[PDB]
Amino acid sequence: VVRVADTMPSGPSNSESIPALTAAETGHTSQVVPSDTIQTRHVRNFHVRSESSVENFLSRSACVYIVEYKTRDDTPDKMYDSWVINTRQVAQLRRKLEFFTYVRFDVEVTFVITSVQDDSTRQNTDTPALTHQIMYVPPGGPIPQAVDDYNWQTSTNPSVFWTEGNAPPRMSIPFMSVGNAYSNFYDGWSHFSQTGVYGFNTLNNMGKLYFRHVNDKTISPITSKVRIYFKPKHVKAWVPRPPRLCEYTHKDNVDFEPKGVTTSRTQLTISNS
Amino acid sequence: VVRVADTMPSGPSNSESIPALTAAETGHTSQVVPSDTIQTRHVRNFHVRSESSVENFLSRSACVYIVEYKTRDDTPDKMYDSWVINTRQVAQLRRKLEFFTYVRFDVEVTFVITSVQDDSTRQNTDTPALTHQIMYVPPGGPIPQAVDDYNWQTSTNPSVFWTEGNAPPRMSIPFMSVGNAYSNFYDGWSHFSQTGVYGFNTLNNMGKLYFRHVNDKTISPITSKVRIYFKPKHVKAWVPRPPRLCEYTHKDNVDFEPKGVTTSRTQLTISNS
Amino acid sequence: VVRVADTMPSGPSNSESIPALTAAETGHTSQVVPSDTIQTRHVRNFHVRSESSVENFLSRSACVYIVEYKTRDDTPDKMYDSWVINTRQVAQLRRKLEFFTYVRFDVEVTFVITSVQDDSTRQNTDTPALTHQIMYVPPGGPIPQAVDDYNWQTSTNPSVFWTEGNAPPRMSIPFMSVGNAYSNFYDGWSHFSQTGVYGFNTLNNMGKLYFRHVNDKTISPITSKVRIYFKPKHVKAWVPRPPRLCEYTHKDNVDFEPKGVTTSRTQLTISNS
Amino acid sequence: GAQVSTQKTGAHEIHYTNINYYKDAASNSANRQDFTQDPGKFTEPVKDIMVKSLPALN
Amino acid sequence: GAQVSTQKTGAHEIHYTNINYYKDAASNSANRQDFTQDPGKFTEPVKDIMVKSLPALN
Amino acid sequence: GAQVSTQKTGAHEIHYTNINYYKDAASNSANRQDFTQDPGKFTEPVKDIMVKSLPALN
Amino acid sequence: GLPVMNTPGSNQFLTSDDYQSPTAMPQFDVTPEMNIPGEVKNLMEIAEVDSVVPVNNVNENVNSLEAYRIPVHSVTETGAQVFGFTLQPGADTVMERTLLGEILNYYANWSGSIKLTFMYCGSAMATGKFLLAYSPPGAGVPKNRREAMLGTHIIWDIGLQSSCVLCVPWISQTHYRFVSKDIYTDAGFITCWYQTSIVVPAEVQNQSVILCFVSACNDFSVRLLRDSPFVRQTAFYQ
Amino acid sequence: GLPVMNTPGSNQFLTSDDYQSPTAMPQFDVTPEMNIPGEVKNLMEIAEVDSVVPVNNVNE
Amino acid sequence: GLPVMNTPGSNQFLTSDDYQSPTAMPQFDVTPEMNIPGEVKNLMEIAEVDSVVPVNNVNE
Amino acid sequence: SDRVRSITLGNSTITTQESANVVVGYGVWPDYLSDEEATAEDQPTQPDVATCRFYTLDSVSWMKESQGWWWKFPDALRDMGLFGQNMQYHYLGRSGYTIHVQCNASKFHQGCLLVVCVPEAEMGAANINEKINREHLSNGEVANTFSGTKSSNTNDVQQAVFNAGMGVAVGNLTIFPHQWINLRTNNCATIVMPYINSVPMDNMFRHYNFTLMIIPFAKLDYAAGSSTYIPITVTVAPMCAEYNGLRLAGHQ
Repeated sequence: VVRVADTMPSGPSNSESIPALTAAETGHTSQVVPSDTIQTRHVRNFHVRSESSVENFLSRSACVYIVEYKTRDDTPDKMYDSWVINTRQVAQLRRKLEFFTYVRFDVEVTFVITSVQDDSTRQNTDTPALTHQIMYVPPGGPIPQAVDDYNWQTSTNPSVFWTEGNAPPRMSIPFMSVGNAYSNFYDGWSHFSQTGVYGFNTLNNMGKLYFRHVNDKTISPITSKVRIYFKPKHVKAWVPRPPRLCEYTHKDNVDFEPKGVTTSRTQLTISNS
Repeated sequence: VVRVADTMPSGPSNSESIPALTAAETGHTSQVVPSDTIQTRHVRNFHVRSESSVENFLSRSACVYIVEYKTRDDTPDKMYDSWVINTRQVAQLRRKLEFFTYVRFDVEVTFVITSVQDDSTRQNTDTPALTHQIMYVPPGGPIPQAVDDYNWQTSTNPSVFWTEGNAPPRMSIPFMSVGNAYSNFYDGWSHFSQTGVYGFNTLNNMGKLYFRHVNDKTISPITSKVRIYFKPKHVKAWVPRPPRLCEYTHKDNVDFEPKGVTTSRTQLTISNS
Repeated sequence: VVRVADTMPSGPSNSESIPALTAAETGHTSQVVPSDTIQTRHVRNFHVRSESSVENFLSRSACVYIVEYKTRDDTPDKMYDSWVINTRQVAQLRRKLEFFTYVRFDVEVTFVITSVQDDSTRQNTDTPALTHQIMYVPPGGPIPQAVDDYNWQTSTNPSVFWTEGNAPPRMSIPFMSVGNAYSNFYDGWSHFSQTGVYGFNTLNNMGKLYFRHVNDKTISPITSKVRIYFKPKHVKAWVPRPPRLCEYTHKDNVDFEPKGVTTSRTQLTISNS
Repeated sequence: GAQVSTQKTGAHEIHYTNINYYKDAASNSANRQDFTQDPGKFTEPVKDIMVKSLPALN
Repeated sequence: GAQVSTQKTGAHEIHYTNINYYKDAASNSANRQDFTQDPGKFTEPVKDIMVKSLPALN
Repeated sequence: GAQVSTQKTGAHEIHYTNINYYKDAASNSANRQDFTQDPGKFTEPVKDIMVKSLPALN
Repeated sequence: GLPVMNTPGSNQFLTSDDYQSPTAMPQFDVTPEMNIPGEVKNLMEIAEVDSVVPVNNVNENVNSLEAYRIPVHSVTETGAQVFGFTLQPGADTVMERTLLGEILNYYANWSGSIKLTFMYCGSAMATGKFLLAYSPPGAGVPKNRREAMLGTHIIWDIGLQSSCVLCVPWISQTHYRFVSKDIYTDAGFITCWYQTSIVVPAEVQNQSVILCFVSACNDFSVRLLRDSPFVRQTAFYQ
Repeated sequence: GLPVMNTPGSNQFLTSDDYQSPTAMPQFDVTPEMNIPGEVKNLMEIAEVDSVVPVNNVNE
Repeated sequence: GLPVMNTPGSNQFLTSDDYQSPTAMPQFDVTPEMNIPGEVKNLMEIAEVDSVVPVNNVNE
Repeated sequence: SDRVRSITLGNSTITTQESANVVVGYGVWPDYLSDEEATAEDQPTQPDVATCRFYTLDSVSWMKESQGWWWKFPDALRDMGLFGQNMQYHYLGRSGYTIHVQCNASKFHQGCLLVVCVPEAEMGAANINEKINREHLSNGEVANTFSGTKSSNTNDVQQAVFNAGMGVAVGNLTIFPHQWINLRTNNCATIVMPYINSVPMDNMFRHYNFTLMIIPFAKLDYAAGSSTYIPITVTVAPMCAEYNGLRLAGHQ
């Protein structure tokens, strides 16, 4: 229970104390309460800065990447589908996380899967319930190479089985950074000769996901689309920064084109027009 | 535990005290107990005014608007369907809320969805379970423009996913008025020159809902119909008013045609006929 | 709550105490802390050896054997399918258990069943939900001989009924070894004349599983595939051994082909190349 | 964190269980046991209150 | 092993139930009741702090 | 019949609930909080133990 | 078993959940926590920091640093309008891209007082006084200086103290406002005015530059989350 | 798990429910409450107020 | 009954579970435990034992 | 009064008579690594006299039309004395800083600078998918320079004053430790910046910790008889320096 500050009463004054005059040339942000400019009354203000906390601002489920993969095709790479784990491919969740320089959050993942029946000659089938497998793979793990390859066995790796017709799956992920905070910004190279790649990409190292259909070769292909919703919680954030003005270009850098700082007025002085 | 008042005993009286004579010319409503007209006995009455409280009278689920939208058509506006949030389109819930001038209630919304298969050449399909998305949008939010437009992502907005074959969804909504009470009546304009619109409509500002099918382009269109049931609770109401006599005309005003005050008798004095 | 050891401070020394010189010719493993070679500072190290315990290392669900059996065929042995219970047919779970010589663990079994519709002329059926029966059989029990044989009745034996569309089944199994520990290694014969079989196989004696479809002769065959996931817990292990270098050959022995001890360097001394 | 109160039953012929689950007040159940009333501001809206025995603006 | 704390309700007009189930801390719910703040290291980032009455680097 | 113990959380920055349901011990959950160790029978497997300061079989 | 029955609300995913979900990798040895300086626990600590408003956004000065300069110079008589702008932190074309404008573009219903701060970046020998008014609505925009001084104003002088503070108080019907452009809640009309001209001695340039800063007072608040109207993407960022 | 079995009555919507449903926007900073004169807590306070009866309702 | 509603996460199998499952053969008379010498309770007791490195791995 | 400020660090002393204040970062004064955050185990070298001292970088001029400057600051002191040597021979380095920027002008001059110390200022390239060379993000003590227009050079940093290189709104760039050198009152600007990083001890060649940005808002306007060349001089000094992991020389 923490309220905002109230308003103290004031009166007619003639003093050498000057709240209006300050030195903005020192970087000190002035602290003038409205009780020092005009004659403000007593206000018992009960506003609570509740829904502006760093926990409340970022703990909303946001999409990161759509994954599309069918259950039977002609090529083995259009069946299952993988994804390298990153939060920097959709500008909303990325732009909300790029207020800060370093953050420390646990991730709570929720998958939402929809199945679209493709068009063919024999669409009138009696199709049983589909099944989905989502195998997390740590950095350096084995590479699945087919829908029937024996690397999908999960002797150790985290996996989840879902059947269409239930609530969507949900699992939590603890803090997995090897440093102390997920670096949304890293100004440096990879090689110690100041060469290689420039990122922002040297410190991703999150691993990758994999998707496949557990069911066998069906007699009708079904386009599956799964949506990943990250939901951070227990959030601590440090050393903030202003948000991004220009639009994004890619995921592995910060590059852009220059944008005008705002939209023009075509006048400079307001009037009744 | 609050009972109604009992009956006190009375007897033969000859007094200057006159309960029968009162001054209705002052606006004072007279307070004559039946123990002051005739000789009433002792009655231990155990009636409790239970199911007439303002909480009990309005906390019933009532429909507000039917929403109809198909899963595949030729035009993109007949797929998903939106609705601007208002309680003044069905005369039952509106007429029950228009006893009062100002009310303060939390809303508990329940959606009821039915799917009707349309007529076509190829109705013999093997259709999986449908999925529905209901994205709340605050006033000024982004405008969804297709069933595949990327504004349906819900990076912040409230949403709900339902699969046909379960209990209907239910969510609560807290008190969202910017004033202190939902104004069922506002006698005023919008512009400060006493112009613009006259309402009753200047103070709606509730936001709007959106509906779509999460599933892709099916090979058979299915007409979906969702019913919204508001259910208020924790209700406090002030400064009442008599109910509405004439029938309603629109949603954005109070306009009507004159109705006779009741139905005639064709006599004035009762008899054995 | 058990931490790792910290670092004690050290300084410039000139002593007859020699941590660097030890006698490795006695089998004693030397115990030199880094505070005895160079001048190490004070380090308050908060590492906890948590996820390296013998409980945490082996209590992961791992596949052992895939079982494939159809619901109608021409031969009675391609319908139901049995399996003799052993953990030594997949090299991952086997190689993780072959750190040790003797272990004592309870088994927690989870079956994952998928149904693939076969190809025929009349695949457009209206198929109800499949049902599966998994009858454990102790060593010496009755032999099921058909899908309609009356040995599937389970007057005493453990069984489980599953219907497709739910969470996968799970049951626990207590410690069933007749000795005191599951012998992953037994150097000996079966006959007391040092003849017979050599194993590793004389002490398996675990019983066998059976699978069948409870449903009758369907009008379309459906290929069923069930995966068995052992998950040990409450684990105590004794007298360890180094892991296996060469690849495996069979399940009933330890036989192999010689493998090179590592991959060559083609140099012996490192440099800037 | 339990709350016990009486059920609604008639005269001349209970103690249910209520646990508050969700982290808000808009999730709390409908308070359908408020029987309080006061018809003192819809009847008698007056200064110089009547007695019912005096002739009431004589 | 129960914990009772107040719900979030407005001024001038509770005690829910929380039981910690899973064996980790990454399963604990989001701590959405931290209202604490201190704008002392984004405003006043200074040595020789101002008074607001003195002429402030005179 | 409840048991309360601490969750696993890191240093410098709980009390979950466990109720034993089924009538056996093979249904009890995995005891994944045993951090105890003793490298005294894989290192130092010896009689006449070393000192690390003496020349160690001089 | 146990007699339980579901409610309407079972088997749905909601964005604002607070329900305990199981971990995927148990007993995870979390790396320790480090005392990093400059910790944010509330975005309102960020919103109350001074930041420069692009006031001069007139017909391609936004593609440059020119947009932050408010020009001011010696006039012939007195009493002209240097700049002036509506008070809509989130729906303006002036304070739209400032830090207060960005944070309020992530919100919908706000309240509280707003500080402006005016650094004077002219020469060290020129003086001049400037009327910094605030006109609450109901009337229009004050067209001359006589109509401007009938609101909340301040008369600011240029001396050693180069920066002023116009602390706009809170005069409102409702408790909270709206971020979006609407008619029911309008705020006020800042309009700056020459109290005197700029007297400058010889061998000094005539024209100078005033800057503007913006922040929030002790009782500033925001209420509803939403998406900001600045995110305009088409496809994914492969 | 926990041994539970449903009853006849599960998965239905009823008009007169009194069951606790989750909020859609948590931690919502509710606007304060104001003492408005003329509060109704029972419709029986409204029903006991004098009001005029249209007695002479004879043929238009 | 009892008012309960599922969460996203119901009806899934995960590799790292710690949930109590019923036994298949109850009241099982477990064979006694024996004090075997050389007990491992942590693999870090095994990892801190000296072992020989194949250093000279040059071309067969 | 408090306009006269002195700073003594080792064997180099800055005395200014028209200072403004000292902005101490985000409130936290520089400090050595306390052993609750200790990661590595060998003893570090803390010189404290031959390292914690003021090093002067190159001086740049400010005409009427100059647009800006930026310096990377674990890299611009690559070859400044024993801070440079103890940068080279080690592997991990931790140090605070103390920025001081000299720039003087008479009373008949006007203009205003902006001295912001941005951590982790990762800059975008001029072209969209081009690799930046190392000799354009930094040049050591040789200052880089913003371009006010839309810069479109090859292998070059995106030079635009209305984006500050990172694509942020440059008016909103005052959340960091900032001071305003308005030329009517102030002689210099002082920023004591502590070491903000996600790792306790980091390398000092692979990582660019932060970027000091001087961006003029009010241009250097003056009469037709005053002195044209008005330089800008920057001199910083590390604080609480320590070095971990001595190894052979070089960086590759």
